[PDB]
Amino acid sequence: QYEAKKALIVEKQKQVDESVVAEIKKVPYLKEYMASYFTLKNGDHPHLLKF
Amino acid sequence: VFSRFVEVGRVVLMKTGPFASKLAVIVEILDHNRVLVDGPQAITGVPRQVVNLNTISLTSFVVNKVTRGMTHKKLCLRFTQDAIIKRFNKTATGKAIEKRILREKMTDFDKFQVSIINRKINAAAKIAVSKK
Amino acid sequence: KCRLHVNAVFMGFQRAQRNQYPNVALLQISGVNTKEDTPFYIGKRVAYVYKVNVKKGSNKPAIRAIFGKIVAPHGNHGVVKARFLHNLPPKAMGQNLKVFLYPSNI
Amino acid sequence: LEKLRKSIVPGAILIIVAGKYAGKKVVFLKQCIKSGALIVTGPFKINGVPL
Amino acid sequence: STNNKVTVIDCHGHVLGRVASVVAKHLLLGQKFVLVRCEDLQVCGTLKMRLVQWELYQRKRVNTNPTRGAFHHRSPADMVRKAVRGMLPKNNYRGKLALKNLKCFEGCPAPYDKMKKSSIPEAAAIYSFNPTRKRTLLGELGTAVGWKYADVVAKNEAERKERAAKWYAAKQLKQKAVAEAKEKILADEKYKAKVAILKKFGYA
RNA sequence: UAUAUACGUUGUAUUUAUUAUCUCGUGUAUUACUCUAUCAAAAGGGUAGUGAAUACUGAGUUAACAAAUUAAAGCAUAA
RNA sequence: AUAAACAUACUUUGAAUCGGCCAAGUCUGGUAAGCAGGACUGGCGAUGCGGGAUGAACCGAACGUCGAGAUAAAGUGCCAAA
Repeated sequence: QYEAKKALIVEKQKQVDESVVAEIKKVPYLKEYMASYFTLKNGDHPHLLKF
Repeated sequence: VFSRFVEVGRVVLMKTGPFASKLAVIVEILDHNRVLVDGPQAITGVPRQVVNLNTISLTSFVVNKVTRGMTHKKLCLRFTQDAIIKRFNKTATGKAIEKRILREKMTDFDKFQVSIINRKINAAAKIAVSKK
Repeated sequence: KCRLHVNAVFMGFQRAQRNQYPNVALLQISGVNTKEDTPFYIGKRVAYVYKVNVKKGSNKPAIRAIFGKIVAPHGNHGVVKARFLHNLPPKAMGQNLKVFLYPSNI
Repeated sequence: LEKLRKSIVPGAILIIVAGKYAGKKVVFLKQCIKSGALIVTGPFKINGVPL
Repeated sequence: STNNKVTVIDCHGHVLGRVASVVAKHLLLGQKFVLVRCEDLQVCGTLKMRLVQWELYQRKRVNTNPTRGAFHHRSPADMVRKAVRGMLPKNNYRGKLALKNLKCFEGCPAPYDKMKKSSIPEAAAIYSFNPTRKRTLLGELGTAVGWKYADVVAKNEAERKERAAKWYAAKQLKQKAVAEAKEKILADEKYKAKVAILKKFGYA
């Protein structure tokens, strides 16, 4: 039940996202970068990784 | 016959130590195990020092008219005459060193683009080869 | 979904020729070959995650884990010391452990 | 109030490496001055991670 | 995680005891090992020196009952298994489980001939040996002490080389054509946006 | 391995290299991919067809809390 | 010079013991002995622990129950931590 009532206010506050969504699409490949999960592939050692 | 020798004037590449992947020139041979390398400190940054041969690798360049105990003043003059820096950058080792410097300054986002692009290009290049 | 851990092998307990101290476990992290690459992992989280075949009438979880921290290196070859909430079972020697990326300092 | 790291600044893109949304990427807005935690929106139109 | 894969070590151009020491340590680290061509391993000393060492080994035998005594296996794959077993814990479950993950075969059998092969730089003969130090292959020593299947392995290996010689020849033709098709894509006019990223990071 | 010449192609093996999910859009091409048929075969085989994945190459929906390996009992028939 | 007040000086009453053995930049008898007998000291007996694979005496070091660290002898291919 609580999720049902809290949903209308949780959704509303996502008006914050309207600026950041538009600015994400401006940079090429940034939109795909943000949606995908971050993973450690083969050969990426955390002590050598710069983010 | 062997092509690369440990001699005076032979340009060597440091493999380990604080000056790894830096160019150097042999200026005097102490014995079979040690040589004196003075890859111009004003150019490459490797000071005149004694190095065991196990910690360097010979290249295909020999500086002309380099004699035993050649001074750093004159060695720098002959080092830039043969354009060892220009020529070395065109070799497989020269590009291998440059690539490693390029890769070590890649963040997560840059590695993300390459993996996406390289996967598509490699897959596209596989599609373009017919099977008959 | 994604990999956010590094396989560390439970090498054994901190020991001597004839004694053994199960308070500290020695892990060999994958990709760490020298003690000079160890400072990154000092303070990181480590979990020994194991599977137990529970019965249907039992409410115990099927997947359990023991959590701990990397505290110090052990020798010049990238082996580290880890302390866990409960000492690891010596039947898990040679098994893989998860080294996480938190507590993050980046 | 926890002192933030120098790298965490408003607008920086973070990577969550623990918890429910592990591996996801979020946008840092500001710090919760009443709790010291980071207020992040992994823009729901993109990540599916809410405020 | 779990290590379900097999590390295949090509025992060609390696030293018997240095291979065994590295494998016996990693067998205790949960890894699964297969040592193909455990007959091409090298040991120090000429054949005459090795045969004398074998004779000393063959002497150890229970006097009152040789069937209880030491069993002296002649197969090179069993020569390596004896070496590896000596570097593993004795008479405990830890050392039995470690040895259950190891196999040599005298050649490359059906599943392991199309797997990725590994090398142990510590155990390479070209590193740890003076070139003029005379060595012996485990196969050559095995035949001198009574290994009957030396020429069966040679026949099976000869077939394996000739099958891989045409697989590699065919695969090379495909890779050369793919590399050319990749050069037309990289130099294509429409792919400029993607290639620019590749060159900027040194991938093109 | 003192390896024809040339190059030294440097500088992280396994575990551990897929851009979240689903739907929408048309054909081609590719595959140590799956299955069927056939010729063969102690083959990462050939031929034909089919599907799957990917590129050309799109677009859209959704996510907010939650959740995301064997146990217990029998003896009719058959070898 | 240095140290020394839970210092120093003791008094009474009493136990057990006086088969010893080992080491050695020592000695005597003996060809010699894991032999016999001695001078000085340290030990074992009475003593576990870390090391020398094993060992009464060797080396390090002497022990209430524990935690974390720097260490000693000695070690760092595997068994076995490095």
